[PDB]
Amino acid sequence: EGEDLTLEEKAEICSELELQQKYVDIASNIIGDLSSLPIAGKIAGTIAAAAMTATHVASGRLDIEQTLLGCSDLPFDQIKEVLENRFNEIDRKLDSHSAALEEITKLVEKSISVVEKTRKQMNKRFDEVMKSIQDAKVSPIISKINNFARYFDTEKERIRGLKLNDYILKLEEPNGILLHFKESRTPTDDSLQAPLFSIIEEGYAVPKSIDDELAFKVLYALLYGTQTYVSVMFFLLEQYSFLANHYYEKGYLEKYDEYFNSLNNVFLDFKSSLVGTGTSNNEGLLDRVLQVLMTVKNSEFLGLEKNGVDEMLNEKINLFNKIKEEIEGKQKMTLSETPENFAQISFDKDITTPIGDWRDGREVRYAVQYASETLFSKISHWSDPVSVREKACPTLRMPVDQTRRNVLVFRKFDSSKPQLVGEITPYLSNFIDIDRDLYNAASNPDSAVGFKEFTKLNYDGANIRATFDHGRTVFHAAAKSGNDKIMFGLTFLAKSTELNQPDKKGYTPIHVAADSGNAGIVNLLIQRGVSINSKTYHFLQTPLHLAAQRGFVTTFQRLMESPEININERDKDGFTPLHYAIRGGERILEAFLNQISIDVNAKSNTGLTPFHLAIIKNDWPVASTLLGSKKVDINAVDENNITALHYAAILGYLETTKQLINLKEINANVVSSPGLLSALHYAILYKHDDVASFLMRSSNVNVNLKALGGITPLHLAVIQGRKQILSLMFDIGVNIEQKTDEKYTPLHLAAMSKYPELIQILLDQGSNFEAKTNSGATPLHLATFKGKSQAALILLNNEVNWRDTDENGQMPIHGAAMTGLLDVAQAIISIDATVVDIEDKNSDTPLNLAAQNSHIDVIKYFIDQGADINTRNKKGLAPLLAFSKKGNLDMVKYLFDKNANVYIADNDGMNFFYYAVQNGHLNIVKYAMSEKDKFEWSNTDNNRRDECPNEECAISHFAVCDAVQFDRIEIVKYFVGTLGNFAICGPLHQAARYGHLDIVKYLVEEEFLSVDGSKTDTPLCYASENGHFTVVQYLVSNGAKVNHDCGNGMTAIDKAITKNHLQVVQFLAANGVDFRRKNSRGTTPFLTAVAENALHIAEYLIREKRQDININEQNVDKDTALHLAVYYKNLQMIKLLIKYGIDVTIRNAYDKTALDIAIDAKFSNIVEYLKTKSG
Repeated sequence: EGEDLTLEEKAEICSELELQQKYVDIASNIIGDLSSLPIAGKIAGTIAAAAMTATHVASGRLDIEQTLLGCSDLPFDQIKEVLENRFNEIDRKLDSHSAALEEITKLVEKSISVVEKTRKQMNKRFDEVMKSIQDAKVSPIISKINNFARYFDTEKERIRGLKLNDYILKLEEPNGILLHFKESRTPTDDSLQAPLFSIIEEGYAVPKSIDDELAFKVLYALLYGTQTYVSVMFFLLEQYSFLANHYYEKGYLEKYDEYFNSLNNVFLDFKSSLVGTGTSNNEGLLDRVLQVLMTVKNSEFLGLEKNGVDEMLNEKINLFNKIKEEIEGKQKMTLSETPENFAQISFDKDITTPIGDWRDGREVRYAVQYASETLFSKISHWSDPVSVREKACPTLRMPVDQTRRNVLVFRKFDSSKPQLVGEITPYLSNFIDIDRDLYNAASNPDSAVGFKEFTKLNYDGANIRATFDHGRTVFHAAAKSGNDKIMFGLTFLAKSTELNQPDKKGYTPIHVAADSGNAGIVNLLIQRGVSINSKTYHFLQTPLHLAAQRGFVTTFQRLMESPEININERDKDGFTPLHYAIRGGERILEAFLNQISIDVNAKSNTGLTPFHLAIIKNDWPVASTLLGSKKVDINAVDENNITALHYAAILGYLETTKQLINLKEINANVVSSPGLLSALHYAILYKHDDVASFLMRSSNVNVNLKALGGITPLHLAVIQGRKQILSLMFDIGVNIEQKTDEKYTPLHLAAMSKYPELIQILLDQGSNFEAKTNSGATPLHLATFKGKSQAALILLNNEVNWRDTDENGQMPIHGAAMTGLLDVAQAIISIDATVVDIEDKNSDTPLNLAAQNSHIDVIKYFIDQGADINTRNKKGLAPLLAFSKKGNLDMVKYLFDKNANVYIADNDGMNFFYYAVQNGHLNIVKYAMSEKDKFEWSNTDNNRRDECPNEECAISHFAVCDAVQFDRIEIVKYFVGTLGNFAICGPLHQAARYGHLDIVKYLVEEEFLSVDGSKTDTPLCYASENGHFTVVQYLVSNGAKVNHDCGNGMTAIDKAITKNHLQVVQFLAANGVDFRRKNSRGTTPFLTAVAENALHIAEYLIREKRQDININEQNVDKDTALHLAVYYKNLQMIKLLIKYGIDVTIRNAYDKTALDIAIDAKFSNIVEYLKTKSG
């Protein structure tokens, strides 16, 4: 068979928990295909998205082998947790919106992507590097580096999936991960910077020895440490930027300032650590490792000559240069400039101060900042406290900005949270703080006080068109607070453009009014006639969506007097307000169903209906309300034909399944699109025994439904080890002998399942244990093929026959050879000893079959019995011969001590020496020295007599040229050094024919073998036959004989002509080989090319060399190049010779001119061309 196979390895691969996460990983790849997971997870919880992913993966054809090996089963909570992590990551990377984080994230991702990918690729290589270090002097350095890397990536994995609040709490904690990352240490006193500097200081990475393997490992560890240090730098940078912008958007100025300072400090320190402050003292480590790599690259004797070493060091140099250029490109991260605060403050407006935050006994502080849209600015230090007595609104005099930038102003009262109060232009001085007070007045929970404050501030010239909180205006503030009088006054004497102005997130005043459930102002807004079908910029919701989500009934009732309202407005994922009303509850579902124009059976992009979401949510009252509505399609399906009852079955909800079954119009026989799977199939597939048992006892449920591949619920129960399901189905009376399309019996699946204990229960019921598989196999016959030895013993004790025939001639005795189940063989031979040497259709024996699978523990057992040692197959494989290819030197000595035949030849003709030579195993040829007594070096083989050119020939000398055949340097050098009889096969000449540059490179210098050779054949003569470019160029330089021609007048230049080697002719013409020297036959090589009728040669050969070779040469035939083109019917070259100016007036002895050749031989087409040219 094939030595490389993963079918046996698929047992642990499928059952591997890491590959179970790969099943999660492909499930994690589903969120890329379908984007409806998040919003749906907002409606019915995270229980919906994982269910959709599971149904999508399980909707297709069920594979027998994959389901059998066990990784068709996966706990649902494991998928749910990964969806939690992904949703949390997406939400974290979405709430923080700012151009500053946009630029910082773009920079960090384009900086890290490649180094992160290569570090992930080389993680396992470094892991195997860890165990390869044995020296005590260097071991601590690699230990520290590995410990730091493990801490770093474990911490990243732990921190990646947490929620935003948990993210903030974990990042903001005493002795946290960031604190350990700043100075690059760990709680278990592990650091890498000091070892990284120490290893460079002494330089153990230099390859002092010819190999110096430990030096290469140390250099690899140094590279790993450098990449990890860059990665932790960028992780710290991005985390600090995220924290800073989060706390700036929240409104905490002090914490944003401290994170700003920390980010600047860490950036400066890491930059000084990598590139150095002018690299005067080589503080930076990037240039140090760069110079170390340059030195080791320039070193030649120290190098190991390996081709991959050059490529990997080139990649490292390129990557380090790119990252160094990226780091040195920027000289600052944030804007550290500080503005100038107010120069004078007064209280000019006559406003008594029981208003707003202005109270007697309070103090006020002010601060200024540069308004930057691309970088992070810094807030000025807070000014001196100003007491508040009898005056509320102050006036600030601002000096003209030097840089002429707009300045943001912040105000703080006592220890309260700072608030942004406005913006000041470079050319305006008198700034009045009265605009934000109106905004706060409109947000007052009290109505009378808020209205009075609003009127008082508006009477003194307060701007009502100022945005304060991400685009929110006074209209939004009145909408959120619900002030009826303020909203009425704002709507009156106003313009429609203010009432429909969205904020930075797309929320309009009607959106805010509906979100907060303020129906009294929604009525006024509708009466004024504002736009209602507006949508949020990102998530695309209307006020109806928000009202349904929050469950406000009066808001909806006041929203339904709008003539323009549209109930069936959709969203980004196509969900309707009725879909959102499931979270609202019965009080809002009844309000929706009361409306005439409700579309109860609306479908989303995936095809989900409100009934589907209600069933998935496991909330029965909403489903009962929907059933109370008379327009519900119970059997509605989705894009994959998944019914709500299928969802209930696959999520294992017993109560909802019972309630759905009791429905009169329910249909339990609906199936999927590509799988034809019913809900019962899903129940047994996910091993929810209670719901499956309830379904199988239902009258309207068919347990005999059939799907793709001939799959019935009985087969699933048998293969997945559901004992209670099997017992219940036995009680019901399900047919036992049901067969699939490929007709696997249930007993076969029981014998192939991971729970063998089932099969005996089947034996209780009675099954055709002698039934043949579609491939002519019995349960005992095919059991050993998979390799479950433990399940085979219990079947053998039932007195099952040990003699059988199939199309392949295999039996359990044969099947044990491939897997090496010695425990099965511990009883087979004991019962019957007449099986050790037998034959089948393909002429194989267990000795042969076990040999090619390399089972040492089983192969040695058969020699004790006395099996045939020289058995053969149609391919000629033998137990001794197959092991030569593998090269397992450990046990080959066990076979030679059983006085076997000296060699065995296949149909092609070979012995165990050659496959060692063919595959280049140096161990085997060394061992042959100890059997010079057993094996004769001068033995001659007659099987391959025809191959050797003359008489009969020895086996030994072909091994030299066969080593040359696959350019095995190790084998050929042993023959030259240790044997003086290596020149009989002529390695130099054969290597040139087969074009092995390495062999001819090695043999020339130290051996000083003659280039010409001791025979008429020369390496150049044979090299030109096969047209190999590399061999010719090296053999030219040292000097060689090229002018003299080989036998039968077949020279080197003509050899490339016949085979049409364009590249070979290019170089051979540079040497200026004499083309005038005629061959043995008498035809010049220039004329010989036309004899072969080479059309392509005239393009290049003629133009370059013309002075040495005249165009009027003749052969013994005495016909020019035009005559040959006449005979071969090729007009392309006929028109080329005349253009080049050849002579055609010379006549041979045939006394027939060129025109007469085309006339006497009846070539009418070419007569015209020659006549016109001739005068």
